[PDB]
Amino acid sequence: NSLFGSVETWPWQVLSTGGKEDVSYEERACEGGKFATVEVTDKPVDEALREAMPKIMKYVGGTNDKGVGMGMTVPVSFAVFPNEDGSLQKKLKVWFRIPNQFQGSPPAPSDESVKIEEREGITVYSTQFGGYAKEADYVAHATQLRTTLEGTPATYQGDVYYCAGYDPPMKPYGRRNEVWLVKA
Ligand code: HEM
Repeated sequence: NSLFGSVETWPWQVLSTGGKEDVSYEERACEGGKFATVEVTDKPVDEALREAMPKIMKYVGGTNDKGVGMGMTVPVSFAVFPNEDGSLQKKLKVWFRIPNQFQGSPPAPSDESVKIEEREGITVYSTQFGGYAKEADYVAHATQLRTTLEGTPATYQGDVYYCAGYDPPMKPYGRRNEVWLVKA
């Protein structure tokens, strides 16, 4: 009897790895399906997660019409929107993917802020870094990734990208954070 055998990995396919220098990247075709999203506006990215994420964790924790736990999917991605100077607007949207055994008919969220949405599969360029991430940290690694991708046939969107986290705020050791640039 495993306590967290319900936590599963986001299913994607590693198409290529690159960089090999100070900045490495992975090209991933990530599967779509149903998602639980929470939109937060007029709040910094650091403070948006502190309001949005507990709504997501309560949902998969039994705050749904069936009143059942659902496990979860790691990493938990959220969308940030950069200005022309690289800084992040006060807008945020969580993109938590429903576990596979609940992709068929996701339980409906009791909190109306949590919206079950559906998205198609996307391809992302991902770079990784450790520690507890802040707004300045996501920006710096997004820029270091854009720089590495410049000079290659890579093509990515510029109005939006995603940030991913693999560990709860409690787990300090060996954390993983990623920045996903959506391919176009
Ligand atoms: C800063 C953002 C986060 C906040 C504020 C947060 C907050 C919480 C809260 C309030 C719960 C309890 C929910 C409930 O059952 O009522 C919880 C549970 C949990 N969180 Fe998070 N969390 C965050 C990010 C993460 C991340 C990134 C992960 C790892 C992917 C994670 C993993 C978990 C797990 C595994 C549970 C256990 C669920 C349960 O025991 O029912 N959390 N979190």
